[PDB]
Formats: sequence, structure tokens, C-alpha cells
Amino acid sequence: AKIVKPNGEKPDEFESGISQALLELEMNSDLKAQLRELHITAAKEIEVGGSRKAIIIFVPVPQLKSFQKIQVRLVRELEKKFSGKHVVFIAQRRILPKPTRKSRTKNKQKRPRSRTLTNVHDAILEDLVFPSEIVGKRIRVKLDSSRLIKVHLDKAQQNNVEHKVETFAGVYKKLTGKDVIFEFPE
Amino acid sequence: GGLDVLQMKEEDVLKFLAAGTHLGGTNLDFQMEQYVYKRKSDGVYIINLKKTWEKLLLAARAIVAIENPADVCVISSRNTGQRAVLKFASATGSTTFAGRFTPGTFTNQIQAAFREPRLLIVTDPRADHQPLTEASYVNIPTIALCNTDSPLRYVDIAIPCNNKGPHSVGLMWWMLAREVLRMRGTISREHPWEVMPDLYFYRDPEEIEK
Amino acid sequence: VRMNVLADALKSINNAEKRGKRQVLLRPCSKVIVRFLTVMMKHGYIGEFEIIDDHRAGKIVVNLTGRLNKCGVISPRFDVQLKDLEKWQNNLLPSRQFGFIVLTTSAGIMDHEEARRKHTGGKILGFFF
Amino acid sequence: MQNDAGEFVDLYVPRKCSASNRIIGAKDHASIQINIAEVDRVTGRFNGQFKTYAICGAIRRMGEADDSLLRLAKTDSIVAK
Amino acid sequence: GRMHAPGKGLSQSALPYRRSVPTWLKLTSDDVKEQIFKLAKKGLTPSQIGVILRDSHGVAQVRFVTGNKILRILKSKGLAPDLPEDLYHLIKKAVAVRKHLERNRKDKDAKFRLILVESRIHRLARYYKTRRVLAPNWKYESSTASALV
Amino acid sequence: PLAKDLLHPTPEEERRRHKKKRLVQSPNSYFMDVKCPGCYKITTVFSHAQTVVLCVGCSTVLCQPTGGKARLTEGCSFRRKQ
RNA sequence: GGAUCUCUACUUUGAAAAAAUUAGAGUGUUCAAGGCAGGGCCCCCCAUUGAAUACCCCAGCUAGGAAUAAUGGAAUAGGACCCC
Repeated sequence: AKIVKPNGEKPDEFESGISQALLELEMNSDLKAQLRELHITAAKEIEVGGSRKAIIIFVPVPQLKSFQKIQVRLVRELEKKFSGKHVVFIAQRRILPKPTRKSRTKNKQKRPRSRTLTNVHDAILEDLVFPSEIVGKRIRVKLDSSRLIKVHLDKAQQNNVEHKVETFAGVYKKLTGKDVIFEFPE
Repeated sequence: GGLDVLQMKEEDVLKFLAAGTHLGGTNLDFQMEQYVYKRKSDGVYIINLKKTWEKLLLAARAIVAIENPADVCVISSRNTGQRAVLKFASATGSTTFAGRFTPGTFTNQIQAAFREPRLLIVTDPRADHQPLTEASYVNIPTIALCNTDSPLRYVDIAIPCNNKGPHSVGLMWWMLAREVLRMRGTISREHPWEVMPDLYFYRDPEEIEK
Repeated sequence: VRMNVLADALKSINNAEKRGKRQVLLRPCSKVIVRFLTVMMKHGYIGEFEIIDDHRAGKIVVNLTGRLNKCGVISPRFDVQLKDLEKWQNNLLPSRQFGFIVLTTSAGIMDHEEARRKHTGGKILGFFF
Repeated sequence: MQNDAGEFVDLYVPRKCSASNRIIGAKDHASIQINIAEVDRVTGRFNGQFKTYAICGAIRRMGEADDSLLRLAKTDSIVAK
Repeated sequence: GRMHAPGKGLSQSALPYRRSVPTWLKLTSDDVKEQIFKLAKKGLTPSQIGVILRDSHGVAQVRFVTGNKILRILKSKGLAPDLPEDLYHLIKKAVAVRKHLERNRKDKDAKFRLILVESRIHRLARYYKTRRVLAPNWKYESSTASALV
Repeated sequence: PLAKDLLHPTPEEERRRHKKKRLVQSPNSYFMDVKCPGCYKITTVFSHAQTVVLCVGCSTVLCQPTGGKARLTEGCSFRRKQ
């Protein structure tokens, strides 16, 4: 469809506008059968370095892998409706708080590792650069407590994401609050 | 020397190839592996001539930093560099020990032949191990023409070159003598030096009479 | 086998420091090591370090500033109260003017001076001076 | 070292090794303080400026005295990379 | 080093960092599970099934194409053997040594190896009882073990 | 080797050292497309095949298990993939 | 006894505790060891005359912290929430 939120909440003008572009694209393209079974949860547009902005289209986790097969086509087509706006597709994963000794509860179900903050933040980093692939990951712990993550992407698919490394840093900083610099080693 | 005027020209690299300054024997020291370009098929290690030129000017900078030229000591124990260091000492103004270095020359103060320089320059670190070891008891730096199979036990400026070989060692003493004089107000650096590199070449007594 | 990976980390740093090295690679990475290297870095004993993150325990490459004399651990990891902390300072630290004893308290891994200000004790990891 | 009032009480501040930050002892006779002259940009002649480097006896005896001076020359833009 | 012998050799596999299936691998999760079921029925241990898929079908890691390991795929369907593969091969070796030891009576080397294998059987079975993989009444009997292999 | 850069080593050293003693461990193996001279179907074969690999629905043998890499049969061309 | 998840042992507080002894506050037995008394003003008054305080392992009790070290939770699921 267009958008199916979990709760009874309704999208705003921008999230509905992105949903309108998705249903309109499926009507007059080869993505008809693939976009009918898929939908999105939310779509938030943020700003990046300079006078540029990018949007973050959230997709449910069970529909993530099916969304990756057509992401290379959806990114090029959606960036034509919004020229100076990059698009990214990051799944909507929930982070469960770790079980402390103060929060009163009865039957918490062990908090699986997939819901940990470390696993979610690493999964977001992978889906943010889906056309490429993380080949290595460094953590530059500077002189102070502030660290810096250095992600090593594939040498291939570089001509596609060589300009989105600035948007990937702004998106990952907006969702997780971490500094990331991307490199392309050989 | 990292400038543009301190780069070796075509006539300098031709003399290194003619003498054999890049040939570095069959053995290799782990301290000299950064100065070797690539080992040949016959086990010979090729010494990088560009890195030799950088260590040569770095050696010439330390020599000019010595105010009194007499405070520089140029020791050569082997016959291959006896007359080379004598012409080097005369061209610059430094001291020299062309014969046999008497033990205790730098340490035994009451000895007659007692000389305390400010900068030691030896030909072969292995053949001149006694002047190097004795200079360690004092604060005497070291500039040595180090081959590939040459230990850097007490070497401060290792000049990678073919220390063994009459034409090879004589050219290095001639190259250093020119760069030390060029860094001073003696040579214009545009006209080639009048002194030929054949004046520093050790000649066997069989070839002198002919 | 490999027990007390923090000991193998500080032993590698202490050795590489005496050899005059500038960078030392630590094979097993741990949050206890990073919390230990951060306290050593906040006082100007080691430089920056990159946590090389493979899909395993991970490795660390630490820069050395030549200011460290010796870094070691206390293997039994005794429980240090706020009253017995003064006794550990005299035995381990070479002087009352410098050197630190990294403790593990409920407020986090920190040195002995910070444990006095926060008024809390715990277990002792090691020392560095 | 100070006397908590601005009084430097050390009778002499020794030289730290420019390669390993090691204190050069008063009886470290193998220690070396070598000076490297600076040349002019246009003519490459000696002007009067030089750079000082101190290497202790341990580093020098070990054999890492020439590599340390080489890295120290590249840092101060003395020899080419 | 080893557990019952000297030697500090490190000859093991080095898995890559990329936890993703390559682009040239078109076998989906369902296709891989069908291959495992066919190979598990004909009597192939999980170690042998992964070897065939790796060297003939290009499946570098079954854990990546699917969401579970090879043993969990068989345990879910119900094709996992009664006793684990590693414990089965230790008992298989002990029976072979003991059968050789009852014919050759004065080979003190084989008698020494039988103690080493049976020591590994008891410690491996002890780990399985803690994980509730084996019944608490399980016990390796040197006489009745030949009927289990 | 007193000040050696351990974070950015040259690829010649990483390729030379053991697969486990690298900065980040990586296998020395790969996958290849063995092409039988008679048939035309492409079959992905592991470098160290460790198993007698034959074409499915044919007779020709592709590889032979050895101590290290598999010894491919004569005429069986291959190419590695990444 | 490897690494890994928000970046009941340990630890801190309180309660409770025979004094004497020890540490220690006050106080010129002529000083001191000690004592617990005694000082100041012209029939009293002032210094609430004083006769403090600390320590009292471990265990038990209580209230915080959640790093470190153990430990449990959903896998032949009806497991957690609803539905009702």
C-alpha cells in the first residue's frame, strides 16, 4: 500500500506526500506488483551539512529485505521528484531497555540481543549504506572521551555513494548521535 | 634536502652507476632494509640512490653545523679509503686518522695522540668498530658509509652505499666533500667541481707506476 | 589458557614502552580495557587508540607517548573499601605526587582520586605511573 | 618541579630523548646531541639556523639512532619523504 | 595447545568479516534447507553436509543464507541424530581401539590411547548433561557402546 | 622497527602474513567457476575443494582433493569471483 | 576461567552496640605517670561548670549505587501482552 503505522496515529503532510509518491509510482511503472504488498512506517526529512536536506524512509523489518531488491530503483526515481534531496531506507527497529533492578516488572522475556542498542545501531549503519557494504569498522577514540567511527565501504559501488557520505554522517548522527566518517580502502 | 636545488641531477646518478654505489652485496641488515630497493636474481641488493642522496645531504648538514671544521674526525682503517679521507680532510679542513686507530685515542687523556672531536665520520662500521666503540664512551656522533651487511650499533647517520670497492667509496667521499662545500660559501653549485672523483680512488701499488 | 585479558593488555603496553615503541597492538579488546585506557589517556600517559572492530573480540592499537613507566594489574582483584584505599596507595604507587590506582566502583571504572571525591569503593584493577 | 609557590627547585632540568622521551642521565656518555643545519630556500647555503636533536645512549646503542633522526628530519621538513 | 597431546599448532578456519551472502549466490533460504534435508536423510553429519554445500554449491556459510545453523535446521525438522556427532565419533574410536586392544594384548600404546579417548568421552558427555542434551542417566559403558555405533 | 605504523600496514605485509595474525582476519581461499571442456554449465567450486567434485548429470571430474588447493583436471578453465 | 546486552557477592549509608582499656577533647594534682575533677567574683551568682568524641573485625539488620564477578528467564514455546 502506501503507509501502515502500528498505532492509531496518522501521518502528517510530508509522510503522506511521500506515501502518495509511492502509490503513484507503482501505478505507472514495473514496480506495481512489488509496491502493493509493501508499505512504509514513517518518513522524516532532516538537514545535513550546508544548504541540503535528506529524507529517511522507514520500512518495517519483515519488509526490509524485500525493500532492498527495489531500493536501487526507488532511490533513483524518488530523487527525481525531489532533486536536491537524497533518500535513504532504514528499518524501524525497537530498542528495549536493559533489565535493571529498579523497574518493577513481572515477566520480561529476556530482552533478545536483536533489541539491544548495540545491535540496532549496527543494523541501522548497514541499511544506511545498502548499495555498498561495510568491509571494516574502526573506532578512533580521540584524546577526550569522544570517539569517531570509521566505516570502510566496498571499493565497488563507489561511484554511486561517493557523494552520499556527507548525508550518511548526518543521518546516523540524527538517529543514534554518533560521529561517522566513511572511507573506501583497497 | 627537500628543496628543488638540493635534488641530484643526471651527472650525479651516472657516477653512482659507473662506480657501483648501488650494489650492496648478498647479505642484508634489518636496520638497512628501508634503504634497499629490491634484491636481484644473483642475490645482490640494490641500494636506493635517492635515499642515499637524502642521507648524504643530511650528513652534510651536520658537518656544516660544526663551526670549527677541525672538530670533525674522519677515520678510515682499510686501505680502500685511506687516500680518500685524506683528500676529504684537506678539501674541508677536518682531522683524519688514515692509519691505524690507536685504542684510547678518545678516552686516555694523558696519551700523546689524544684528540677529542665533535663529529666522527667512519668509512665502514664493521672495519672501524674500534673508533665507533671508543667514541661511544664520549659524546661523539657518527656518520658512517653503511653497506647492506653493516651493523648500525653506534651509527647516527647511516649513508647507504657500497663502502667496499675503490671507485664506490672514493665517489662517496667526493660527493660529501662537494655538498659540504656547496652548503658553505665556496662552490657556486652551478659550475661542476674542479676536483675529479678519480683523486679519491685508492690505487694498488701495481697500478701506480703505470 | 588466556585468563585475565586485562593483564595481557597492560603487560603488552609495559613491554612495548620499555622497548621504545610508539604503537602497541592489543590482541583481545574489552570494555574493561577501554575504560582502563581512557583513565590512562585522561591523565596524559597514552595517546589516542583505534578500536579495530572485527566480528570477534576485537583488537586495539594504542599510541605511546613515552611518559609511562609501568602499567600492571592486581590479579586477585581484591575488594577495596574507602578506608583501605590509603594502604594500597603506599604499596603500589611510587610516590604520593603522581601515579594512580584504577578501581572498579558502582559509579564506573575510575582512578582512586575520583573514588575519594565520589565517596565510593569497589574492586581494584591495577595501577600506572 | 615547583615548591607550590612558583619556585622551581630542580637544580637542573635534563634533556629528554627526542626519540623515546627518555631522560638523558648526567652519566649517559653514549648520548648524542647532534645539530642539523638549515639551508636557504633559493640558494641552499648555510645561513646560521640549525635544528637540535638529542638521542640517548640506549636508543643509539640499540641501532635505532639513524631511523629516529630520519623520522625527526621528515617531521621538521629536512629530508624529502 | 591440544588437550591430550603436546603441540601449539593453529590450523583452523578464518571466517570473513562480511556477514552477507555474495551476489553470485542465487540459492534462497528455502533451497538451502531442501539440500540439507536430502543430505541429512542419507546419513550425513552436519559437518559433512556443510562440506558438500561449500565445495559444490558455493554456499560459503549456511548460517548466512538461512537464519539458523545446520544442526538447528535438522533439530527443528526432526532429522538430528540421537547423540551428537562429536560424541558419536569419540565412542566410535574407543570401540575401534578396544577391539584392537583385545586382539593385540601387549600394545601399551593402544592401551594408553584408550584412556585418552575415554577421558574425552566422559568430559564431553558431562557437558551435554549440563546442557540437557543427554538424559541424566546416560553413561558410557565399554561393553554396550559397540551397539551405539 | 621502533616506530612502525600498525594501523595502516602495506598490503604486501597483510597478504604475506598468516590469515589469523592479520589486522582483521580474512581467508586465503576463494570461489571459482570451473568450466568443463565438454559441457557448458558453470559450477562454483571452492578453492580447497577437499572433495571429488563432478558435474551434476555428467561423467567428467572437475577437481581432486589435495593437501591444499584442489588440482583441477586438464582443460578445465576457471575464474575466481568476488 | 575469552569477547558480548543503554553507550547475591562487592561497595556506600543508617540502625544497633557494657564499661574499663586504646586513641582523643577539656582541666597547672607543684610538673609528670594519673585523676575526673574543678575554675572565676564580693552569701550567693555567672561560665546552660565540665564529666565530649572517635574506634568496637567478621556475621546478622537497614537504605542507596549497578561497574566488576557469578546466576535466572521464550526452543518438543500456548512464551509475554490482550481478546472476554
